[PDB]
Amino acid sequence: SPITGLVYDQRMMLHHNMWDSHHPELPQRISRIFSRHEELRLLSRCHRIPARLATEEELALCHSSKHISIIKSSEHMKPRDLNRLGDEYNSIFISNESYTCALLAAGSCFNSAQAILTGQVRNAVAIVRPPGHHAEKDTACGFCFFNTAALTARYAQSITRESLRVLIVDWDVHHGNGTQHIFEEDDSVLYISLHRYEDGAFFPNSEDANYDKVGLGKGRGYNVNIPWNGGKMGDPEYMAAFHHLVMPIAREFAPELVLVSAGFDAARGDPLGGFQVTPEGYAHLTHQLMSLAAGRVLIILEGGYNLTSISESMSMCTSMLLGDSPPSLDHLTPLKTSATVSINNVLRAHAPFWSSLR
Ligand SMILES: CCCCC(=O)N(CCCC)Cc1ccc(C(=O)NO)cc1
Ligand SMILES: [K+]
Ligand SMILES: [K+]
Ligand SMILES: [Zn+2]
Repeated sequence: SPITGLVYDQRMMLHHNMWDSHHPELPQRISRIFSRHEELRLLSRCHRIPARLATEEELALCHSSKHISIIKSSEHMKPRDLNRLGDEYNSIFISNESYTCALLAAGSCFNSAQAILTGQVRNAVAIVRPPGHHAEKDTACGFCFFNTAALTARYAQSITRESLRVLIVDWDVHHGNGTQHIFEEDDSVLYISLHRYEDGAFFPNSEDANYDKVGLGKGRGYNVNIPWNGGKMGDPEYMAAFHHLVMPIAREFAPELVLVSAGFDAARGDPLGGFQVTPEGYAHLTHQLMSLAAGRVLIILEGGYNLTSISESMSMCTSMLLGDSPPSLDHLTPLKTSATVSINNVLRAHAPFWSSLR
């Protein structure tokens, strides 16, 4: 009988915005998600995995010493220096606890990946903040200090073998620019992101997120960007992108571990997303991914800012991991026109690299 792991530690709530207590990357994101897991009796069904701090050596798997040093130094900064330092980055706020919280998010994911790979659990869910996928080797960005998901891929390889095949599926509504760049030349880590794009008119505002960035060097083919160019994208479009692109390429890659950069800011009612993926939609995406890697799937919270939407949606993913039957989902609504164009563009760009694409 498969076991699902869950990691959550309330200390990650201590990271906060000292100048706008209502900033959407709120401490209560993770406490609300946790409370919903309790209310729905999902937590009791999971094997509880402890949180830990990542070490500086583990952060060096993906991040420069200079970047680690500056964020580490924030732990001891006065408020005015914390405000100045955060303003040096694109969309970062920093408190004295931010470094420790970012370490806890990553270490929680390391312990979860270790639990999966050593067979203590089949799959796992990590209710963590601050998020990770915008963080670059050398810089913080977009509410993210260290790239939790990228680090976890490298940590996984470190405790198994260097060539362990890791799939990172990033379904946060924004492009994980950091994850793409860290693995852009790497054919051991397949990065697939779906994201609102709008010709660069959506954070992180760069053409790096377009469908024609397919990877570099021996990494060519191992970066798959599925960019959306409309709005009100929802279950039909995400289901179709998984059917035509994500699952065929993932099967051809044959990952041994699946990490999900699981932002829930493509969910209904999110001012930072504008999309309408339903909890049932997220369930179906999770369940499709469980078909890979002998079920070795780790779900990692990234963004997502409507407290009710992220709590319902992430709980539905945990329900899928636990083996519950996927809910009824509509399969008949026609796609938005732009979404057919996006999927077609990615298929044409990735035809050279993935023989099973049609
Ligand atoms: C101000 C420009 C319009 C909004 C914007 O671009 N912002 C918001 C700044 C504060 C809300 C930066 C941002 C947005 C989303 C994420 C995220 O959710 N990533 O996964 C990260 C960073
Ligand atoms: K994404
Ligand atoms: K890659
Ligand atoms: Zn996001």
